Amino acid sequence: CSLDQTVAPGNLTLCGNATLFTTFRPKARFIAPEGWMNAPMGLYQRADGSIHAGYQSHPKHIQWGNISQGAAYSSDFTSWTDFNGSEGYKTIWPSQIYDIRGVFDGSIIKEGIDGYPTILYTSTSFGPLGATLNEAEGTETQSLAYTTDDGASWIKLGYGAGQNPVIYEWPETNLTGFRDPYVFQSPRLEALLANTTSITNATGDHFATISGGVHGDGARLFLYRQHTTGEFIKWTYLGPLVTTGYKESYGEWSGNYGINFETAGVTRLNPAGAAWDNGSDTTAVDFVTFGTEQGRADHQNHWPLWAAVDYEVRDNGSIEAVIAYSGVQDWGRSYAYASFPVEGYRQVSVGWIYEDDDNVILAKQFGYQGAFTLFRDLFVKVVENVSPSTPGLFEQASWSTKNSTDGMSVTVTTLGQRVVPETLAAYKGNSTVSTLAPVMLNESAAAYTPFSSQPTDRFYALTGSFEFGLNTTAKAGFRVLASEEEYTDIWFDPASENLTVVRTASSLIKSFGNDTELAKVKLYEIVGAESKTLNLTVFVDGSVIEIYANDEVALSTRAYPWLANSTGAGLLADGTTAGDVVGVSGLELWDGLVDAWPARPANTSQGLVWDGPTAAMYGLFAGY
Amino acid sequence: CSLDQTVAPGNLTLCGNATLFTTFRPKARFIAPEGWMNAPMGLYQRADGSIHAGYQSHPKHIQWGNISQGAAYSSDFTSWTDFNGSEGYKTIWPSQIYDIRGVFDGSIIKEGIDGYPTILYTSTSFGPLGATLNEAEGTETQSLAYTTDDGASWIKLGYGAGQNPVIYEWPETNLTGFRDPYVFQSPRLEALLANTTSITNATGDHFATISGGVHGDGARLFLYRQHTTGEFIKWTYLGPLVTTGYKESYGEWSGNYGINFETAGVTRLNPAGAAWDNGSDTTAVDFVTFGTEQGRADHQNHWPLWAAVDYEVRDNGSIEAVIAYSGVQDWGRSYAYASFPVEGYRQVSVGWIYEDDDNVILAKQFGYQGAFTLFRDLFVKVVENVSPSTPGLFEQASWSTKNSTDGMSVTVTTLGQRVVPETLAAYKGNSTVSTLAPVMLNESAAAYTPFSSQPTDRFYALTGSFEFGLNTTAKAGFRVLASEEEYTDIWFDPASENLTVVRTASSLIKSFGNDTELAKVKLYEIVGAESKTLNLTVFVDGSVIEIYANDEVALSTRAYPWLANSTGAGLLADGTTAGDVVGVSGLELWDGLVDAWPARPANTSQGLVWDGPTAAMYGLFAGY
Ligand SMILES: *[C@@H]1O[C@H](CO)[C@@H](O[C@@H]2O[C@H](CO)[C@@H](O[C@@H]3O[C@H](CO[C@H]4O[C@H](CO[C@H]5O[C@H](CO)[C@@H](O)[C@H](O)[C@@H]5O[C@H]5O[C@H](CO)[C@@H](O)[C@H](O)[C@@H]5O)[C@@H](O)[C@H](O[C@H]5O[C@H](CO)[C@@H](O)[C@H](O)[C@@H]5O)[C@@H]4O)[C@@H](O)[C@H](O[C@H]4O[C@H](CO)[C@@H](O)[C@H](O)[C@@H]4O[C@H]4O[C@H](CO)[C@@H](O)[C@H](O)[C@@H]4O[C@H]4O[C@H](CO)[C@@H](O)[C@H](O)[C@@H]4O)[C@@H]3O)[C@H](O)[C@H]2NC(C)=O)[C@H](O)[C@H]1NC(C)=O
Ligand SMILES: *[C@@H]1O[C@H](CO)[C@@H](O[C@@H]2O[C@H](CO)[C@@H](O[C@@H]3O[C@H](CO[C@H]4O[C@H](CO[C@H]5O[C@H](CO)[C@@H](O)[C@H](O)[C@@H]5O[C@H]5O[C@H](CO)[C@@H](O)[C@H](O)[C@@H]5O)[C@@H](O)[C@H](O[C@H]5O[C@H](CO)[C@@H](O)[C@H](O)[C@@H]5O)[C@@H]4O)[C@@H](O)[C@H](O[C@H]4O[C@H](CO)[C@@H](O)[C@H](O)[C@@H]4O[C@H]4O[C@H](CO)[C@@H](O)[C@H](O)[C@@H]4O[C@H]4O[C@H](CO)[C@@H](O)[C@H](O)[C@@H]4O)[C@@H]3O)[C@H](O)[C@H]2NC(C)=O)[C@H](O)[C@H]1NC(C)=O
Ligand SMILES: *[C@@H]1O[C@H](CO)[C@@H](O[C@@H]2O[C@H](CO)[C@@H](O[C@@H]3O[C@H](CO[C@H]4O[C@H](CO)[C@@H](O)[C@H](O[C@H]5O[C@H](CO)[C@@H](O)[C@H](O)[C@@H]5O)[C@@H]4O)[C@@H](O)[C@H](O[C@H]4O[C@H](CO)[C@@H](O)[C@H](O)[C@@H]4O)[C@@H]3O)[C@H](O)[C@H]2NC(C)=O)[C@H](O)[C@H]1NC(C)=O
Ligand SMILES: *[C@@H]1O[C@H](CO)[C@@H](O[C@@H]2O[C@H](CO)[C@@H](O[C@@H]3O[C@H](CO[C@H]4O[C@H](CO)[C@@H](O)[C@H](O[C@H]5O[C@H](CO)[C@@H](O)[C@H](O)[C@@H]5O)[C@@H]4O)[C@@H](O)[C@H](O[C@H]4O[C@H](CO)[C@@H](O)[C@H](O)[C@@H]4O)[C@@H]3O)[C@H](O)[C@H]2NC(C)=O)[C@H](O)[C@H]1NC(C)=O
Ligand SMILES: *[C@@H]1O[C@H](CO)[C@@H](O[C@@H]2O[C@H](CO)[C@@H](O)[C@H](O)[C@H]2NC(C)=O)[C@H](O)[C@H]1NC(C)=O
Ligand SMILES: *[C@@H]1O[C@H](CO)[C@@H](O[C@@H]2O[C@H](CO)[C@@H](O)[C@H](O)[C@H]2NC(C)=O)[C@H](O)[C@H]1NC(C)=O
Ligand SMILES: *[C@@H]1O[C@H](CO)[C@@H](O)[C@H](O)[C@H]1NC(C)=O
Ligand SMILES: *[C@@H]1O[C@H](CO)[C@@H](O)[C@H](O)[C@H]1NC(C)=O
Ligand SMILES: *[C@@H]1O[C@H](CO)[C@@H](O)[C@H](O)[C@H]1NC(C)=O
Ligand SMILES: *[C@@H]1O[C@H](CO)[C@@H](O)[C@H](O)[C@H]1NC(C)=O
Ligand SMILES: *[C@@H]1O[C@H](CO)[C@@H](O)[C@H](O)[C@H]1NC(C)=O
Ligand SMILES: *[C@@H]1O[C@H](CO)[C@@H](O)[C@H](O)[C@H]1NC(C)=O
Ligand SMILES: *[C@@H]1O[C@H](CO)[C@@H](O)[C@H](O)[C@H]1NC(C)=O
Ligand SMILES: *[C@@H]1O[C@H](CO)[C@@H](O)[C@H](O)[C@H]1NC(C)=O
Ligand SMILES: *[C@@H]1O[C@H](CO)[C@@H](O)[C@H](O)[C@H]1NC(C)=O
Ligand SMILES: *[C@@H]1O[C@H](CO)[C@@H](O)[C@H](O)[C@H]1NC(C)=O
Ligand SMILES: *[C@@H]1O[C@H](CO)[C@@H](O)[C@H](O)[C@H]1NC(C)=O
Ligand SMILES: OC[C@H]1O[C@](O)(CO)[C@@H](O)[C@@H]1O
Ligand SMILES: OC[C@H]1O[C@](O)(CO)[C@@H](O)[C@@H]1O
Ligand SMILES: O=[N+]([O-])c1ccc(O)cc1
Ligand SMILES: O=[N+]([O-])c1ccc(O)cc1
Ligand SMILES: O=[N+]([O-])c1ccc(O)cc1
Repeated sequence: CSLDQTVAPGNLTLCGNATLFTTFRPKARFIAPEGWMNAPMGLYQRADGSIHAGYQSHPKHIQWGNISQGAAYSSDFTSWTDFNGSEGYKTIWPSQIYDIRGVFDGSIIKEGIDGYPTILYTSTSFGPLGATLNEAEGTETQSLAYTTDDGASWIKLGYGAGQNPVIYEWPETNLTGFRDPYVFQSPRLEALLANTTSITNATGDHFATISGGVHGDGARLFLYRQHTTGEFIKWTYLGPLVTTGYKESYGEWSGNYGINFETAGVTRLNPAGAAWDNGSDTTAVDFVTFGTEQGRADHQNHWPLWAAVDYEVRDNGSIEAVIAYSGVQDWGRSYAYASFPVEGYRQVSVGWIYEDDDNVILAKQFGYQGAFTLFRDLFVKVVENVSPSTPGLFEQASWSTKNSTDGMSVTVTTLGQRVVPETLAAYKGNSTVSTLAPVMLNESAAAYTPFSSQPTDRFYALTGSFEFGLNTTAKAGFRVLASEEEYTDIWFDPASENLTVVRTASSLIKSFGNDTELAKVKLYEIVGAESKTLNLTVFVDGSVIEIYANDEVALSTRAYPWLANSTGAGLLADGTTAGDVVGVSGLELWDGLVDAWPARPANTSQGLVWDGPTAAMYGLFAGY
Repeated sequence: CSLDQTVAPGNLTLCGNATLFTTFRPKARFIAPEGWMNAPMGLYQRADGSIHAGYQSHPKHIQWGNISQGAAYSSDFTSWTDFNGSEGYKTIWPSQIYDIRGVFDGSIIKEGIDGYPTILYTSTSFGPLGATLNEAEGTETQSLAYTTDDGASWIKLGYGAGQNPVIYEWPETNLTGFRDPYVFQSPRLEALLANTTSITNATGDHFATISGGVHGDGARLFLYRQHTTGEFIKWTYLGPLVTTGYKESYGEWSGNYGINFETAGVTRLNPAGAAWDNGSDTTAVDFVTFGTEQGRADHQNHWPLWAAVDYEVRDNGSIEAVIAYSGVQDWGRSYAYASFPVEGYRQVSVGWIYEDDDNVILAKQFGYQGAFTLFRDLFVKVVENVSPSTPGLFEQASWSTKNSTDGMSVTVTTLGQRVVPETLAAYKGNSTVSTLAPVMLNESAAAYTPFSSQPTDRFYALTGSFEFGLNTTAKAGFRVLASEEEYTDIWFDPASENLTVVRTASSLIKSFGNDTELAKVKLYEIVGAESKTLNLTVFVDGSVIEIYANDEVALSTRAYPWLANSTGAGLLADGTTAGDVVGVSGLELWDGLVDAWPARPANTSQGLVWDGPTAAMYGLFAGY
C-alpha cells in the first residue's frame, strides 16, 4: 500500500500489519507498547512515591484475549517506563485452572500478604461468561497475588482449599457478572458498621466491592469486608451496596444504569481531594464510580458513570448506598475508570479510550488498539453564589443545591475532575506556548477562524474561556486536526446545554466512526452576572481528542484524518451577531506536549500473530 | 486409630492421612514418592544409557487430576532416582490453555526439536472428555515439548498457528477419544509406503499413532506420518491402522476390544527382541499393544491387549493392520502398557498396577495410589516340536501354528514377555536365596505345604516348574503372603487351562477387592513327552503380586493382609494322588529383593490436600 499523506488515502486494508503504527498513534499519554489494551488495573502509589499502573493486555494481537496485566511506572503520571521481565511488559498472566481464561481487573492492598503490596483480581475459568449469557458459579472467582519486587513480578497464592481463589461463592443466584474487586479502606464505613460487628463477625480494615447484577433485575455492587485485620483469605459478604433497576435511568444528565456493573469503585471526597474522615467532615461526600453495560445504543453499549450516595446501615450489619444524585464520568469513547489514593490527600482516576474502528477494518494495520485517558484528580466541585434563575437548577440531576438562609443564592455541589497538575506542568514546559489575544465573535466572525499561531503536529493542547449572554442562541467552540478537507468541530450551544463533537469531516478514511459526540454541560449562572462562561480545554494526541469543561465535564473521542497537514486549530462561531456576541479570552496553545515513553523507539510493534484453528475450538478468544 | 498388626484390624477409616503409608507399600519397584500415579509415559533411553521414566502424576492427592508428568531415572531399570526441580518430582504440568485440563500420555522423539529429546503428548483443555460422553474437537489435542537437560525440565513450543498444539483436527467425526500419541521409527512401514509417497506427500522417518474410536462403531488406532524428515510441526493423517467392532471379542484368549483404545503402541519383534528390518527378516512379527475400555465387567472396565498384525497397503497410501492373532498383555489389575526401544535390539514394556480399593475407602490413609509393573523384555516366543494332540492347538487364538512338512509336529509362535535380566540379577544378588529340594505332590500332599525356608517380610520372589500328567485333573500352585488366617492362593488347573488367584482370605480388612483373578495358559505339549510343564514365577512386593508363566502369561494383582506375620509361602496341591502326581522342581525363594529407591526415606508423604469448593464448580477433577 501507499502511505502518501499528501493525497487521498487508498485502500488501506491492503496495507501490511503495523504499517500504520505511527500514523494516528498517541505520544503524550499512557499506552501499551503494542497490541491490544483495555481497562486500567492494579493502580497504586509505590513506597518510593512512584505510580504503578497496570492494564488489561493482549500483546501481538488486536482483539481481546488471554487477558493479562501489562505494567509500567512513573514518578509524575506523565513520563513512563515499561517493566521488562521474562514475559516482556506483562507481570501477571493466565497460568492456573482458576485464571486460565483471563486475569481480569483487580486492585491493590498496599499492606497485604507478608506486608507486601497485594492484588485482589478476577480469576476467570471456562464456561459462558457475560451479562447476556447463562454464566455459572466458578467461571469468575477472585484471587490474590503479591509482589516482593515493587511490581516487577507477582506471586499467586496456591490453588486450593483456604488458598486461591479466595472468593468463589456467588452472593445471590443468577448473576449477570461477578468481577472487578475494588479494595479500599474506609474510616466512614468502619464507623457506620462498628455497632453491628457482632452480627457478621467481620472486623477487618479493608472493604471490597464486586461488580455485577442479577438477570432480569438490574445491576448490583456487592460489598464485602475483610473478616480479620492482617488476614487476607477470608472476606465476608455483607450485602448489596448499590442496587439499580433493569435499564433504569435517572435522566438526561445521568446515562443509564444498564443491566450489569463493571469496574466499580468507592471513594470519599471533599473540596480539596480525598477525604479520610469518619463522617465528621460536613464538606465531604461519598461517591461510587462504575461502568454499566447494555443501557446504551452506541459507544459499545457502555456508560462510565458516577453517583453521590448516602449510606444507611441495615439491621443485618450491611450498608445500603442510596443514590443522592448521579452523573457521567466521561461522555465519549471511554470506559473502565479506576481510582486510587495518592499522597497529599488525593484520589486520582484514569480510564481507557477505545478506538473508533468497531468493525475491526484497520486494527491489524495499526498493530495496536487502545490508550488511557489522562490521569484526573477527583474532588468535590463547589460553586458558590449561584443564581436561582439558572435554568433547570432545581432538578438537582447530577448535582445538589443548598439554598442560602434568605433564598436569594444557591451553593451547587457536584463531582469535580481535572487533569493532574504534574501532567499540565510537564506538557506546558515541554511545549511551544502561544498566548493568544482575546477574540470577540460577532457579526464579522467567520465560521472558522484559525488561531494566530498553529500547531506543528498532532500533539497539542488548547484552552479558552467563552463568555455568552444569558439568553444567547449563538454557538462557539474549537476546530482541531484541521485542514481544508478534514477537521473535527467541538461546539457548545448554551441554549440546548449541549457540547458536541461533529466528526462528519474528521477523516477521508470512511471506515472510522463519524457519529456526533454529545455531553450535557450546566453553566451555573452567578448572582449579579450578566453573562455565563464555559472554560473549555482540549488535548489532541495522535487520534485522541480529550475535552474538559469547567473542571467537571469530560469527553474523550477519536479522529483519524489522513492528510499530513490536517493539524490546524482555531475558533468556531455560529449565529454570532452584533447583538449576540461571544467573548473568548484566556486563549492559549501548547504545541508538542511531552514524549510520554522516552525509552521506546517510534515503532514498538513486534508483529502480530494468529492463535490458529484451536481459537475457534476453545471459543474463548477471537484468536487475533 | 490402632496400627497393631498382631490383632484384628479396627476401623481403619478413622486413621489419619498417610498413617498406613508403609503398611502395604511396594519397595522393590517403580512407584511415585507419594500421591496418585497412573500410566507410564515419556519412556526413553538417554544418551548416557540410563532410562528415563515418566508417569501420570497427581502429588498430594489420592485421585486423578491436574495430571502431570512425574519422572525418575535409572541405569538398570531397578534402582531409581527422582528428579528434583522447582515442581518437586514433576517435569511437565498443565500451564497453557491447550493443556490446562491435563498433560496426558506422550512418547519420545529421541532426535527432535533442535536435536533434543522431544515429547509428543496429549494436551487437554475444557469440555466433556470420555468415550461415553459427547466429546468435541479441541478438548484433546497433541503438543510438543523438548528437553535441553536430559529430562530435568521440558520447554513447550509456543501456543498458536504453526506451533502448539501440532495435531488438533479430528480425522473422523464423533470420536470416542483422541489421545496417547505413540511416536516410532519403522523401516518396515517406510518400505511398505515408499511407492505411494506421491499420493500423500508424507516422507518423514517418524510415524505416530493416536488412540481412539468412533461412537457406536468400535475402537480405532489412527496412523500419522511425519510430513518431512527433521521437521516436527506437520504430521499427515494416513488412515486407520487398526479398526475393531463395538465390543468385538476374538474369544476366550483375547479379552474384548471394547469401544475405545488407550495407550496403543506399534512394534516389530523377532525371537531375540526388537527387529528393525524392512520385512526381510522372515522370523519377525509386527505387533500392536493397546488398552481397551468398556469391554469388561470388572477391572475398571479395562483390558491390556496385544495383537500380531499383517500390514496391507491401501490405494490412498495408508496402512491397514489386519489382526492375525490376538492376546492379553496382563490378566490382572494392570493397564496402560508402554513399550520403548533399548540398546542391544530390545523392546521393553512397562504398565501401571492400580490398587484394589475401587470405593476409595482407605486411599487417604495410604497417602498414595498405584505402582508400575516390572519392566519386561518383549520378543517373539517360539515353541518347537509341539505335539498336534495339544488340546485346542489349531484354534490359533493368541498364537499361530506352522506344521512341519510331514504334519507330525508344529511350531508355535506368540508374544513373549520376561522380566528384564537387570532386575532379576539385582533381585537375586541382594536377596537371601534358598534353593529348595524338589517335591512330589501325591496322595500324601497337604492342601498347603510351607517351603522349607520362609520369607522374612513382604518382599520376595519364588519360582517353580510344575510337571503334570497329560490327562491330569490335579491342581497345584503357590500360596503367598500367608499366615493361618490370611493368605493368597495361586492355582493352575491344567484340565480347565485356568491360572487363578483366589483372594477370599487375602485380608481381614473387608473393604479391599477379593474377586478371583483368572488367566488362560496353554501348555504346549512337546512331541514324545509324557507330561506337560508350567514354569511359574511370582513376585511379592508389599501389596503387589505379579505372576509370570512360561515367559508368556502375566497376571498382576493386589493383596493387603493386615497381620504382621502374613508373609509365608509354600506349595498348593488339590486332587493329587498316587496316580495323578505333580512333580515340582527348580524351586527357589529370593527373600528381600532390592530397595528400588535408595535415596528416599521410608515415609515420603508430604500430606494430602483438598482443592476446595471450586473443584466441583469446574467439574474436571475430584479435588482430593
Ligand atoms: C497443577 O500443577 C501445577 C504444577 O505443580 C500447580 O502449580 C504450582 O502450584 C504450586 C503450589 O501452589 C506453586 O508452588 C508455590 O510456589 C511459590 C513460589 O512461586 C514462585 O516461584 C516459583 C519457583 O521459582 C523458582 O523456580 C522458577 C522456575 O525454574 C525460577 O524461575 C525462579 O527463579 C525460582 O528459581 C529458584 O528456585 C528453584 C527451586 O525452587 C531453583 O531450582 C533455582 O535454581 C532458583 O534458585 C515459580 O515457579 C513460580 O512461577 C509460577 O507462578 C507464577 C505466579 O505465582 C506464574 O506467573 C509463573 O508463570 C509460574 O506459573 C512463582 O514465580 C511458593 O512461594 C509457594 O510456597 C509457599 O506456599 C506453600 C503452601 O502453598 C508452603 O508450603 C511454602 O512453605 C511457602 O509458604 C511460605 O512462604 C511464603 C513466603 O515466601 C509465606 O507467605 C507463607 O506463609 C509460608 O511461610 C512459611 O515458611 C516461613 C519460613 O521462611 C515461615 O516464616 C512461616 O511461618 C511459614 O511456615 C509454593 O511453593 C507453584 O509455583 C505452581 N507452579 C506453576 C508452574 O504454576 C498447579 O496449581 C496445579 N493445578 C491444580 C488445579 O492443582
Ligand atoms: C498467555 O500469556 C502467556 C504469558 O505471556 C503465554 O505463555 C508464554 O508464551 C510465550 C510464547 O510462546 C512463551 O515464550 C517462550 O519461552 C521459551 C522459553 O520458555 C522457557 O523459559 C522461560 C523463560 O525462562 C526465564 O525466566 C524464568 C522465569 O523468571 C526463569 O525461571 C528461567 O530460569 C529463565 O530466566 C532467565 O531469563 C530471564 C528472561 O527471559 C531472566 O529474567 C532471568 O534473569 C534468567 O536469566 C520460562 O518462563 C518458561 O516457563 C514456562 O513454560 C514452561 C513450559 O515451557 C512451564 O513448565 C513453566 O511453568 C512456565 O509456564 C520455559 O521454562 C522460549 O524458548 C521461546 O522463544 C523461542 O520461540 C519464539 C517464538 O515462539 C522465538 O521468537 C524465540 O526466538 C525463540 O525461538 C528460538 O529459540 C529456540 C531455541 O531456544 C529455537 O527452537 C527456535 O528455532 C528459535 O531460534 C531462533 O534464534 C536462534 C538464535 O539463537 C537462531 O539460531 C534460529 O535460526 C532462530 O532464528 C518463547 O520466548 C512463554 O514461556 C510462556 N510463558 C508462560 C509463563 O507460560 C501463553 O501462551 C498465552 N496464552 C494464550 C492462549 O495466548
Ligand atoms: C487429610 O487430607 C485431606 C485431603 O484429602 C485434607 O483436606 C480435607 O479434604 C477433605 C476431602 O478429602 C475435605 O472434605 C470435604 O469437606 C467439604 C466441606 O468442608 C468444609 O467443612 C470442613 C469441616 O469443618 C472444613 O474443614 C473445611 O474447611 C476447609 O475448606 C475451606 C473451603 O471450603 C477453607 O476456607 C478452610 O480454610 C479449610 O481449608 C470446609 O469449611 C465437604 O463438602 C466434602 O463432602 C463430600 O465428600 C464427603 C466424603 O466422601 C461426603 O460425605 C459428602 O457427602 C460430600 O460428597 C468433603 O467432606 C476437607 O474439607 C479438607 N479439610 C481441610 C482442607 O482442612 C485434610 O486437611 C488432611 N488432614 C490433615 C490433618 O492434614
Ligand atoms: C499479520 O498478522 C496476522 C495475525 O493477525 C498473522 O497471521 C495471520 O492471521 C490471520 C488472522 O488475522 C489468519 O487468517 C485466518 O486464516 C484462516 C485460514 O488460514 C489458513 O490459510 C492461510 C492462507 O494461505 C495460511 O496462511 C494459514 O497458515 C497458518 O496457519 C496454519 C494453521 O492452520 C499453520 O499450520 C501455518 O504454519 C500458518 O501459521 C492457514 O493454513 C481463515 O480460516 C480465517 O478466516 C476467517 O477470518 C477471515 C477474515 O475476517 C474471514 O474472511 C473468514 O470468513 C473467516 O471468518 C482467517 O483468514 C492467517 O492465517 C494468519 N497467517 C499466518 C499464521 O501465517 C500474519 O502472519 C501477519 N503477517 C505477517 C506478514 O507477519
Ligand atoms: C473559568 O476559569 C477562570 C480562570 O481560572 C475562573 O476564574 C477564576 O476564579 C477564581 C476563584 O475560584 C479566582 O481566584 C480567579 O482570579 C478567577 N479568574 C478570572 C475571573 O479571571 C472561572 O471561575 C472559571 N469559570 C468556570 C465557569 O469554571
Ligand atoms: C521351563 O524352564 C526350564 C528351565 O529354564 C526350560 O527348560 C530348558 O530349555 C532350554 C531350551 O530352551 C534348555 O537349554 C535348558 O537346558 C532346559 N532346562 C531344563 C529342561 O531343565 C523349559 O523349556 C521351560 N518350560 C516351559 C514350558 O516354558
Ligand atoms: C494540505 O494538503 C492537501 C492535500 O495535499 C492540499 O490540497 C491542501 O492545499 C494543503 N493545505 C491546506 C489544506 O492548508
Ligand atoms: C442483608 O440484607 C440485605 C437487604 O435485605 C440483603 O440484600 C443482603 O443479602 C443481606 N445480607 C446477608 C444475607 O448477608
Ligand atoms: C430554594 O430557593 C428557591 C429560590 O428562592 C425557592 O424557590 C425554593 O423553595 C427554595 N427551597 C427551599 C428548601 O427553601
Ligand atoms: C518536560 O516533561 C518532563 C516529563 O514529564 C517533566 O519532568 C519536565 O519537568 C518537563 N520540562 C519542563 C517542565 O521544563
Ligand atoms: C467584532 O469582531 C471583530 C473581531 O474580533 C473586532 O475587530 C470588532 O472590534 C468587533 N466589534 C466590536 C463592536 O467590538
Ligand atoms: C500370627 O499372628 C496371629 C495374630 O497375632 C496369631 O494368632 C498366629 O498364631 C501367628 N502365627 C502364625 C499364624 O503362624
Ligand atoms: C468406621 O468409622 C466410620 C467413620 O469414618 C463410621 O462411619 C463407620 O460406621 C465405622 N464402622 C464401623 C463402626 O463398623
Ligand atoms: C484412506 O482410506 C481408508 C480406507 O477407506 C480411510 O479409512 C482413510 O480415512 C483414508 N485416508 C485419508 C482420507 O486420508
Ligand atoms: C497341520 O497338521 C495337522 C495334524 O497333522 C493336520 O490335521 C492339519 O490338516 C495340518 N494343516 C495343514 C495346513 O497341512
Ligand atoms: C543389588 O541391587 C543393585 C541395584 O539394582 C544392583 O546394582 C547390584 O548389582 C545388586 N547387588 C548384587 C547383584 O550383588
Ligand atoms: C509321595 O510324596 C512324598 C512327599 O514328596 C514323598 O515322601 C514320597 O516319596 C512320594 N511317593 C512316591 C512314590 O514317590
Ligand atoms: O478485560 C476484562 C475487563 O474489562 C472489563 O470487562 C471492563 O470493560 C472488566 O469488567 C473486566 O475485568
Ligand atoms: O491420565 C490420563 C491417561 O491415562 C489413560 O486414560 C490410560 O488409563 C490414557 O489414555 C491417558 O493419557
Ligand atoms: O493548552 N493550553 O494552553 C492549556 C491547557 C490546559 C490548561 O490548564 C491551561 C492551558
Ligand atoms: O477425563 N477424565 O476425567 C479422565 C480421562 C482419563 C483417565 O485415565 C482418567 C480420567
Ligand atoms: O524367586 N526366584 O527364586 C526366582 C525368580 C525369578 C527367576 O527367574 C528365577 C528365580
